[PDB]
Amino acid sequence: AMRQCAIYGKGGIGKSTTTQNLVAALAEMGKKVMIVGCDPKADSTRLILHSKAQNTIMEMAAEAGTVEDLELEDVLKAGYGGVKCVESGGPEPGVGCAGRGVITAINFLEEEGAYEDDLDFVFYDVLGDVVCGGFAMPIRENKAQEIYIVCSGEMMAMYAANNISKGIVKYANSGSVRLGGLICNSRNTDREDELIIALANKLGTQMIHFVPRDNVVQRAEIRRMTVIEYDPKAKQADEYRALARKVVDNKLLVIPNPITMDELEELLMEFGI
Amino acid sequence: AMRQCAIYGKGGIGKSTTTQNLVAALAEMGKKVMIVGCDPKADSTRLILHSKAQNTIMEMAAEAGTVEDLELEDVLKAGYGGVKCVESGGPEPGVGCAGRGVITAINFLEEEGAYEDDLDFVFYDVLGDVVCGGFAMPIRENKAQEIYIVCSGEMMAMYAANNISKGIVKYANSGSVRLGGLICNSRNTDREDELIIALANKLGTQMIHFVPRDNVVQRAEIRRMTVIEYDPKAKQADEYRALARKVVDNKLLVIPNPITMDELEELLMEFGI
Ligand SMILES: Nc1ncnc2c1ncn2[C@@H]1O[C@H](COP(=O)(O)OP(=O)(O)O)[C@@H](O)[C@H]1O
Ligand SMILES: Nc1ncnc2c1ncn2[C@@H]1O[C@H](COP(=O)(O)OP(=O)(O)O)[C@@H](O)[C@H]1O
Ligand SMILES: [Mg+2]
Ligand SMILES: [Mg+2]
Repeated sequence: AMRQCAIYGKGGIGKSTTTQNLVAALAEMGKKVMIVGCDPKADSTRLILHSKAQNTIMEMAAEAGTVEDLELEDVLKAGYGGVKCVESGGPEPGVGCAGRGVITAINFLEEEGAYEDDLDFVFYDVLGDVVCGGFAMPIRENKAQEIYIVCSGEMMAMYAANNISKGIVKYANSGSVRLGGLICNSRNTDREDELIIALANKLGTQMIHFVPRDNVVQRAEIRRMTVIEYDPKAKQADEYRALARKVVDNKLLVIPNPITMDELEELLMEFGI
Repeated sequence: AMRQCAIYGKGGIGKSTTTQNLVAALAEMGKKVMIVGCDPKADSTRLILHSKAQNTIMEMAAEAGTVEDLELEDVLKAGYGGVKCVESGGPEPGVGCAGRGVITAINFLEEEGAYEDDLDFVFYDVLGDVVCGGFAMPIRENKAQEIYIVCSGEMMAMYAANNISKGIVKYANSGSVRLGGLICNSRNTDREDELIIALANKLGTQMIHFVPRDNVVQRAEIRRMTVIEYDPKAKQADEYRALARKVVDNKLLVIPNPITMDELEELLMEFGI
């Protein structure tokens, strides 16, 4: 068995930093993990690979001829803790549909046998500002059974969480895609933990972890590393280890209850944000 | 003559607050303005209308039958300073293409004669996290000659500015869409103004204004108002008046020079952000 898991959220909220650090903690635990980057920014694997980024399936298929000319062993790259890494890529701005590379990438990985019996987790790191095209494919096509949404007390971040939840509800008649939790990536504001707990309760899920704001993240990323690898003794490393443990142990996977904009504003007003 | 102008930027960066306050300052000056909301969040006109939001063209067309059953005089709504307001709307998450309502809305406004000779400015408030579908239409179809990008010292915000600039370059062989400036919406960090000035220079444009972070914005928006209307004596009101004056006077409209990710990282490292 392998758990297929997707991290969604608005741009800049912390998806890639949280995913790579969570996955490094899982690898440190002994888990076998693959990360699939599903964001056109295409830097979702750089901290595992010690790299600038990673060349994308779209780019390598263009140089090889067709995606069928690619070999899986040439595409997947392994970094810290044996974590396997791939990036979808996407068309240039103003060309096509920004999510089209996600569809190509996931289908290629499935056909070529990337989902080996020994994997324990797959994490898709998915752009969440719009829920359409290839960005909706992990939900629409039943690729990620467990959705975790990174958010913060920011109204735009909560709105994105609600919109992703609406997408999960829309496709709940087939497949098994469920909301697994909210991850609060702190903005260092008062009552932010209480706010995200309250939002999670309204949606029917949980806050699985509150990740503090900590400059050690910037120091590790300047060096192209997760905090887990950069400073295994850091307080923040223990935070990502706590998140990883709770993901491993989580059994709450729900069809969420999306809320109104009125309810979002009321949450913001209540907790004096 | 009327100047057609579009405000782009990543989600949550300040597009709608900046646009509505800029436009209120223009109206206070004596200009006739229309705002066209091109973001599925659909709250781009609420501060002009004193409202929760505004019902969208997509919603009103569905209740009327077809978009052709709608009358322009039923759709456009006027608020503070006579500013005219409309919202595109868009499909629900997981359905279709998130930008499809923008195409319907702009075509409807053009066919029904909304671009009256007496207008001085039209501002489109456009989602900028992806540059595709209806979100690319103002650029691809030559609807907004002057693009202003709201950004901040945040790396994701600068990346979005670069991606929008790539979209402008892609379509520069026809039409007349140009980059008019960057607007820095402050995160209250050191050297942020210098950073955005440097980014603008690399792209070939300018920082047209540095908007400070100021809690009066939240106090005005709780009351469904621009700062211009809520407290005309506020320091922040004068900031939006300065931005409006510089937009009126701006003559620099360029085909930008998009930069590499290496150059973005170097900018961030230089200014110690
Ligand atoms: N807990 C944290 N503490 C400090 N900085 C953080 C934290 N989480 C994210 N960041 C920083 O925030 C920025 C955006 O994070 P990233 O994971 O790239 O966002 P996304 O993938 O959602 O666009 C990065 O510079 C990252 O280093
Ligand atoms: N200069 C500012 N000072 C204080 N708060 C601001 C400022 N600009 C924007 N905000 C707040 O930031 C949040 C997001 O702004 P908004 O214009 O809705 O972003 P967007 O339209 O780009 O998604 C809102 O709560 C808004 O009140
Ligand atoms: Mg990312
Ligand atoms: Mg907005």
